Amino acid sequence: AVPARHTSSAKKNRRRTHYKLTAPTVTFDETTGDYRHSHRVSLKGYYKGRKVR
Amino acid sequence: SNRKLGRTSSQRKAMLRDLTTDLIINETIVTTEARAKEVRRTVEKMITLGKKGDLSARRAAAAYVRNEIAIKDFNEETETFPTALQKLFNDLAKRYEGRNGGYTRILKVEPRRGDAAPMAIIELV
Amino acid sequence: MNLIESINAAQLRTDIPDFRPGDTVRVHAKVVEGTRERIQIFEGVVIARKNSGINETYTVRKISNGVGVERIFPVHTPRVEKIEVIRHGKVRRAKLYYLRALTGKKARIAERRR
Amino acid sequence: SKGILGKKVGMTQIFTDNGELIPVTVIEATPNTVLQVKSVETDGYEATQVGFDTLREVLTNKPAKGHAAKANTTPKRFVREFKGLEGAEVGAEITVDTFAAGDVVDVTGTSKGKGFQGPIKRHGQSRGPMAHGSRYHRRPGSMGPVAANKVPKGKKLAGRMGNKRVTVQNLVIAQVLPEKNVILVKGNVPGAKKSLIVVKSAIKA
Amino acid sequence: IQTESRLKVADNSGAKELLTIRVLGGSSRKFAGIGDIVVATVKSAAPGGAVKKGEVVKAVIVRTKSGAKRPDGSYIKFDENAAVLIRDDKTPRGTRIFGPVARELREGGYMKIVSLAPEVL
RNA sequence: GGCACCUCGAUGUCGGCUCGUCGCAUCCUGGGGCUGUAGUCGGUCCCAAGGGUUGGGCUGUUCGCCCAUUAAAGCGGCACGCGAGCUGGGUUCAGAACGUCGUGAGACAGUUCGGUCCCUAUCCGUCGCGGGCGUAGGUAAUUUGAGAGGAUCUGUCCUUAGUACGAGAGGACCGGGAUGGACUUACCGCUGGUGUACCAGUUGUUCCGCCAGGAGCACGGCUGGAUAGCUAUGUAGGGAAGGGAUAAGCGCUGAAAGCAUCUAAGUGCGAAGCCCACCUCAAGAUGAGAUUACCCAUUCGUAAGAAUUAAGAGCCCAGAGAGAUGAUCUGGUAGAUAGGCUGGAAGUGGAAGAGUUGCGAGACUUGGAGCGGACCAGUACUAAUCGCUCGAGGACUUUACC
RNA sequence: UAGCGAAAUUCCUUGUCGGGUAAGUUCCGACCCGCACGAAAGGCGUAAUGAUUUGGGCACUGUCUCAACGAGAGACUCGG
RNA sequence: AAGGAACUCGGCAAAAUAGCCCCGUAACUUCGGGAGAAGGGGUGCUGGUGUAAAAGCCAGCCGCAGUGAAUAGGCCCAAGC
Repeated sequence: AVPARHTSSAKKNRRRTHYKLTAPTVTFDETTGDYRHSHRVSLKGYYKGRKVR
Repeated sequence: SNRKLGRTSSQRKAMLRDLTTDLIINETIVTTEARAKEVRRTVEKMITLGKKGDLSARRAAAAYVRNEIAIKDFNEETETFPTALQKLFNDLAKRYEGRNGGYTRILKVEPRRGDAAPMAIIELV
Repeated sequence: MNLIESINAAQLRTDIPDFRPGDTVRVHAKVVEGTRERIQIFEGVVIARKNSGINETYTVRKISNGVGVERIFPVHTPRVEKIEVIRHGKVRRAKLYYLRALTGKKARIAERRR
Repeated sequence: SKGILGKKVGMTQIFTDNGELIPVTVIEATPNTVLQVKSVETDGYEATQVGFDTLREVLTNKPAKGHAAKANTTPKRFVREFKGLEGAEVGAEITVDTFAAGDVVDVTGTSKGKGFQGPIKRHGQSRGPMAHGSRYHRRPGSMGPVAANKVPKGKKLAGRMGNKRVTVQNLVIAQVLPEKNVILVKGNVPGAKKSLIVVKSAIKA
Repeated sequence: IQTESRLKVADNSGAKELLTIRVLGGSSRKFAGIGDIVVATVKSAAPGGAVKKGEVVKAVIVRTKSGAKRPDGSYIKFDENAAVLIRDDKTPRGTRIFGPVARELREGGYMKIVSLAPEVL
């Protein structure tokens, strides 16, 4: 429960190694933008090439 | 599957029992993906019961629907839209009887800025 | 389970007559202790049948020595050959575990025949 | 010597002979698809890395159609081994009707994946007492004697469980009533839903 | 079954009560279904019969909730729970072993109890 | 017992529950000798720790006693095994009481009732699943097996044969078979149990303007069930027979010592011991294996590298045989991968309406009716579209022959 | 002295016997050897009364044989 | 399930019973009590007829279940204080 000794900060970051965030795949400039994700909706209503608000 | 919804089955049946009538009094609806998945199972088969216009079987659907006032108006005037019953089971479904099931389409809306909630739009056609 | 219904549909016997939930049934069994193939007739008020497939079928509750007894066996078992309805008993529900008490009028009365 | 390339469709019960209601089961009995022999010289063992389950175009790979390279034709999905062989052709061989290891079959499956469990749930120790004002129930027990500043290993304590292949011995069915596509086996044949049940026999027999 | 349970009578014994102690299983059974020799003792008895206050005796189990599945696969016979007293061996105590019984005792050494049993099932 | 050397800025000290492990001075199972052993049953020791070594009553408490047992009802060690796992019947608060002692204040392990057991895992260690690299190319399948684990038990009956033995009584050895008992693996078609979106009945209550038919709430209002899946008590399984080295023991021939002598060479036999053999984990087995196939050998001064990209692999999505999540598997329309649709089971039990009878309550016809979740077959009706990222061009040295 | 006595009192010791109990140091009844009972520090009785303390029995029973199932909350996956 | 307290120092907790009516009710007693002793029965609806002041009747209809759920005593024996 209660820790014994001090974490050395290098080992603390060695705990913090796998903790990182993962980039989501973003569809890039479509006309000149704007963006969606694949399997997701654009800001212009577009999923599967048709506007749905 | 037929899942737990994060709510007591009282409120699964009940929250379901609200959102179905909401999703027919409005046309297409954006709410979250899990309740969208129970739409995907449930509201398909029970508006498929909506295809048959039995007064007895739609009376069994009278549990599934509830008393409403339309905003697809003018229900209050001469007849354009019904109540929750007895005409929209053709005003919708006459388009929908040649089709062999499969009346919603589900589209993954951009997730919500509240608590990172990915929510969706379901449509009926 | 269509290959299940193929294989388990095969080799079964058809001749088992229809019957609604339980009643007193003439049973025609062949078991023998003397290894001489002796007819063992059995009787007693069936509770009902078990459901769910060709295997899972009825019991027989014979109480007729002051002890309730049961006999669960499949219909298509060739060791039994013949079973007969003595009273066409029709009651409300399927599997009368309410049959566990008040012996008299449940015993003489389950018929509701037409 | 046992081309038992196939899955089940489930678990049943049938009377077979002189009645005798037996928990009964089956294997799909798909035609065997055995590759070449691959003798002891190039690789010290004997067995066959037999192919099985007949893919469509999508599930393949240029080492899979490229396994129809060094095979002749028809890439497949699953590959096991069988030591004890007869050998007919490089890629695909003879079907169910031959049986050449034994009818107490020692059947091999890959068990049902029930997940991570409780401590008792398959490790089978005594669940703790409930009543009488004690907190302790559903927790397996102490494990470290005091004289070492250690704990030992070996004692099963927890574990994500179920995907563990088992080779149970002497499953009891006789010379099988065949088909183009059945194999009668008995009852609690291991494995899972959509699991291949390939089996060598008579290793304790 | 479980031991240390009071059971009713099915034989000319006069012992109104019969609670066994432990059936062997070598030393390691916690079941007495059918076909097996158990170790009774009595707490209540008739004005007749042998003797009443806690007497270690031997017995044969007769009625259970259900014993073993038959090699038929047809299923097991009676509902409630009873047994009879052993007459020092596989002999029965008296003539009227009253109430029914099943055939699955005769395969032990019990066929004389079966002979003094009116009907089998 | 003694010893005061750590522990007074904390070594929580009974017994029990759970969970075990080792030791052998071996309790049973194994072999063998001796016997004041005719056997049967015994005594006795030698080798043996592979496995197993009961359940209750009483005793807070060890010890011990009783019952009934089996193969036997082992002895110990381990912080009298284990309280950051647990209980708190035991001293070990304060109360109160007795007895006894003390004028008293109180006391006396003398008794008894009641009496105040926290910790949100940091490391190491455990259990299970992952990422990053490596295994002189990138891959993708296959396995060997260096090694590591698991598991080992035991009745009962018959035959051999009431023979041998033995006046008899009694009762074999060896060896065949059959059959339990646990323990443990698998799995839920069976006995079932359970089932929170399945069907029935049904109390009370509000509401669907009326009723009917329904809804909500009353633990899931209660109850009869029960599809799936899960689960034992449900179902099946094992510990077989081997090999080899043997311990103990028993051998031949033999030698000082012409004899003798299982020993000194030299040769045998010989056990649940050991090891292999039965099962599982297994090349991060850096020695990183061995095999099967594919891509190949690119563009840029490429010295350095850099950037393509093959073969792929992946993101992303769908779902579950899988699952905390990752990861696994199934798939991504060249489609049954999930949901719907259709058909059927599926359990329920004769829907509703309508009509008939009946003062009504109700009965009956339509009508195995009607309904129906995780159950199978088909069905593209939706969703797996579109897209994007990572990802080899393979170094030396020697011989063979490159 | 009366009267009670293995006492909430006897470690004397599982006192003895009998009953409950197959199994019975605890329980009851007698015995009474009273270390060390005991009379207004009341003693012996005493129905009803007790969140009493025990001992036995009936009833019901997942406490336990030997567990298993589902519902909710954390846990745990992510966002704050 | 089946079995019951075999668990434990200890049926500890949970279980189960309870409403209303109507029967019936030991022991001792300080004669009130005990005692709701215990144990038993009934309990839904339909039409009558009688119930409105008023239960009971009759028949039927039903029921797994009739204080249909909720809410509401486990009892007994004995001893000590």
